[PDB]
Formats: sequence, structure tokens, C-alpha cells
Amino acid sequence: FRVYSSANNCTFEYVSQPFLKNLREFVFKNIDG
Amino acid sequence: RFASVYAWNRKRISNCVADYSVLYNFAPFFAFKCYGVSPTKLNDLCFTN
Repeated sequence: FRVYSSANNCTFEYVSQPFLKNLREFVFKNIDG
Repeated sequence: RFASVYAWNRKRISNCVADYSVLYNFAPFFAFKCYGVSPTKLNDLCFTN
């Protein structure tokens, strides 16, 4: 149920507390990392 | 249980406040030798990993 792809070796972990007549706007960008 | 000398157990410490001050409370420390840095002012610095 949670298989994107195999051969994953991420060591770093990160944030929680998930994000979610219903216009969901969002935006994504990168700035020097 | 600690690992062998050849299979030294490695752990990565990232995204966490490092209280390098509770590193104490563990032993009188047969050795506590710091190279390139000082044992006291470790709380005056910030690193990546």
C-alpha cells in the first residue's frame, strides 16, 4: 500500500502533522536548496 | 549490546537539538578526549550532522 519504488536509502527524516466547494490551492518552489 | 570493533555501529544524528551536556552522567570517562574542539564550548556551535 506504500510502495512507490524499491532501493530507497534515505537517512534523513522530517516533519509530520499532515496537510489536509473545496478548492485546495498549494504552491511549490526551491530557493538555493 | 555493542557491536564488534570491525563492525563498528554507526548512527547518523540529524534534525535534533544536541544537548552535548548529558553525554556525562554515564561514567567517570576513562577517556573523554576531544580533537579539534573543546569539551566545554561544544554548546556554542551548530553543525549539519
